[PDB]
Amino acid sequence: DIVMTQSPATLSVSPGERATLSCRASESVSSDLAWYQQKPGQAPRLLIYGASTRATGVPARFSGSGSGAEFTLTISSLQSEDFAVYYCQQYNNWPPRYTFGQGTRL
Amino acid sequence: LENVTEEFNMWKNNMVEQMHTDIISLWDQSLKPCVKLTPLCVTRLINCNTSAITQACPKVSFEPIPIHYCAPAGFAILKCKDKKFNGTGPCPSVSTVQCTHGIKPVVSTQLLLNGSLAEEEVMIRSENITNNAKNILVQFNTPVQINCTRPNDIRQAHCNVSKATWNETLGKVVKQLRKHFGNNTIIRFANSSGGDLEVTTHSFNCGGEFFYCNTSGLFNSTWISDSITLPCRIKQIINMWQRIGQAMYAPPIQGVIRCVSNITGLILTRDGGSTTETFRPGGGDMRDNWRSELYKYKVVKIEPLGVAPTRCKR
Amino acid sequence: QHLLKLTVWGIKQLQARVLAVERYLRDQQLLGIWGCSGKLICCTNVPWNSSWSNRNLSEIWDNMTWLQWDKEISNYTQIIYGLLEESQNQQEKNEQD
Amino acid sequence: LLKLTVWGIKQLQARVLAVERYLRDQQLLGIWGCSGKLICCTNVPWN
Amino acid sequence: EVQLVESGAEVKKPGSSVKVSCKASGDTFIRYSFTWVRQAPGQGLEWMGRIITILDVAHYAPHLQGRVTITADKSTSTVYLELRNLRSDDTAVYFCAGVYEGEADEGEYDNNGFLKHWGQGTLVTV
Amino acid sequence: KKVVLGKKGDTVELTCTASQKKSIQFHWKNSNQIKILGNQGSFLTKGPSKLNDRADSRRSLWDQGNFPLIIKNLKIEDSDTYICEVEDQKEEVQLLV
Ligand SMILES: *[C@@H]1O[C@H](CO)[C@@H](O)[C@H](O)[C@H]1NC(C)=O
Repeated sequence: DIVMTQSPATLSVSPGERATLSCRASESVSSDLAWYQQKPGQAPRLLIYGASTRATGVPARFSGSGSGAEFTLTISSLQSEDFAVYYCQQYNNWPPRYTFGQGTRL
Repeated sequence: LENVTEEFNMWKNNMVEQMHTDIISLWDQSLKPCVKLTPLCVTRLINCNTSAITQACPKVSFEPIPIHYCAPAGFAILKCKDKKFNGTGPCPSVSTVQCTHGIKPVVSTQLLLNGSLAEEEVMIRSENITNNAKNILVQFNTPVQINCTRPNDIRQAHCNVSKATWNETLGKVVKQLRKHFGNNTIIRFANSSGGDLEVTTHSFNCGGEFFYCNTSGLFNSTWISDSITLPCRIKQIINMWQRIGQAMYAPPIQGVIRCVSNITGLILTRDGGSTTETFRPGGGDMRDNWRSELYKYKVVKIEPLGVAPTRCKR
Repeated sequence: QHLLKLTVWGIKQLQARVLAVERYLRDQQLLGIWGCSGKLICCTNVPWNSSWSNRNLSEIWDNMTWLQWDKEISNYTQIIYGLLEESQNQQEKNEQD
Repeated sequence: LLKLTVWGIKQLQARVLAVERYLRDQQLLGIWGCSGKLICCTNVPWN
Repeated sequence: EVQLVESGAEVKKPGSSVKVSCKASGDTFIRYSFTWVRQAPGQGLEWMGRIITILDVAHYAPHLQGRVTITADKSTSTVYLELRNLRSDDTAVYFCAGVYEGEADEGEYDNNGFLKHWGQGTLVTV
Repeated sequence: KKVVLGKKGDTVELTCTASQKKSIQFHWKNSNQIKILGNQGSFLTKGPSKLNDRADSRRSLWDQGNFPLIIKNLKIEDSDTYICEVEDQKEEVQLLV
């Protein structure tokens, strides 16, 4: 019965600018959130799991934070290869009813 | 009571079944597992199918409380008082009690945590010595204090037990086994032999978290005529002791989980082939975890109506 | 939680009290069928058999407990109960008419 | 319901208590050989 | 770490049954939990199903409940999707994916809901 | 006694039947009376014998009264008489290979 919409649907910043992508829920999903990026024509790649822990082989400029129904992913130095579509996925509930974000474009 | 003897038996007791059913009701109403796999398998024409009942599994606190069974009106429970009790046979000094003594319904394989002690000496009880298939129950006279906890890899827990007290307790145990086995035989202790993970290891519950502690460092001595640490590993795939079937649980609680306990009993099994004898720890059947404390109670029904011949009138 | 103290703790004790009262009344009724009404040590008119493990009265009344005496006539109690309840009290109250 | 828990169990306890008091007192009359009868005679003398 | 290989692209008429295979290689197969996820062309990601291997237990989304079966083969180490009664919404790209959870042989498990390892994608037209 | 034949490098299922349709205590012993596999309620346990790594049983059939014994990687040294002890009954099965 989970619904999933995030408010910054479309974003366009200059390269070299710190950007914030927000993740909104209808209730508290604790801290079980994953931040993904997807290049077009390719499979998605994981960036952040658990909403505050970095993964393996990821740049250090990505920083996720927040709690409840309030999450922000900030990126410090925008590069050329980060032109992709970003998603946040929650996995708080058992038995699993999971859903993705709608997908924001950088 | 007066000068009365009564034929006590504990291996055919009826209160053990009432204990067992009440405690299966307690665990089926208290601990809600995430995923259950119970083999249903309802029909050489057999067909086995497995159910997939899934429920929400939150975290709940869990510590045992004392429970006193009491007989209803018209029934009474008799309690034996012999200190050196064989377990079966005649008790020559029995009393009438209204409610039995305090029992903590603890789950424990390989050991008897938080139980009740003995009076004079360490006692050994069995259904049949020289049968090679019945669990030998050992009750201590002094409690071995064991500290057993997870320090702040989340699935790593140490478990300290004192060395000199355990050596003295095992010396008392081997001295008591030497009564039944000719007073000159070598006694050996092994770790386990195969089986599922909750029998080959000391498996119990602490703070709502399951513990699977190895016992290879405790049963390693051979007897002739400062602190042991045990590597407890918290597991999530378990086999239920209610019925046959697997269970899924949650990841453990972030923080520190601490519980101290008193080792009061033991479950051993002889390995008799074709000389020395090897006792290896066992368990797994929880009726053996309640026959060692309801060993001296018997429910009985009063029938206050008799007939007798006299020289009376009309 | 005053409502919880009068739904699980307040009904089981009442059920135990009603069970004890009803058990006492039905067993006293079983005494009352035999013609004893409400006496403790009652007397009746049934001849004691030379069977049913007959001994002299001194050994019965001075040597054996009540438990051994009930275990000795464990097999033969229903015949004695049928002799008390049936064909004696109905016969005696037939003779009264 | 609140009334079936509160009001009824007090009436039931009162009736059970009255019946049990009458039963105890009739048993005490039945000990002396005076079961059932309102008036009966015994064998002790009036000192 | 592992690598995942999907089957080729398939074109299905409506009302048929489409069968998608995903083979994983690089580690022991039962130490993973898998998930089938859909991506429509130009739209976002849609969660469909999650299978747990050591129990062989599959949970699904209520969007399309009763239409897919996700099975696992530990002998061939492959995860299988079967969609029957497919309609024109599922003209999309499917991804099989897996996630590690520790020593699932001995009993350790973690309830990991993130999706680390991914395939390459199978395109399907209805 | 019951006789069963087998081949080298094969899996053989020995059958033990009980009169009750309930999971009860059973044990398997060799001719030297050493445990092979048994139950302790819901958990299987294994004996100290030489067949410790090749012994298994179907856990789903214990409710049906059948307590089979499965031998994988069977060798010539396994051709003995196995005794199933259940509900005070001692059944004997002779394996030949
Ligand atoms: C005594 O008992 C025996 C056997 O129970 C019976 O045959 C006999 O008739 C009885 N005699 C009397 C007087 O009750």
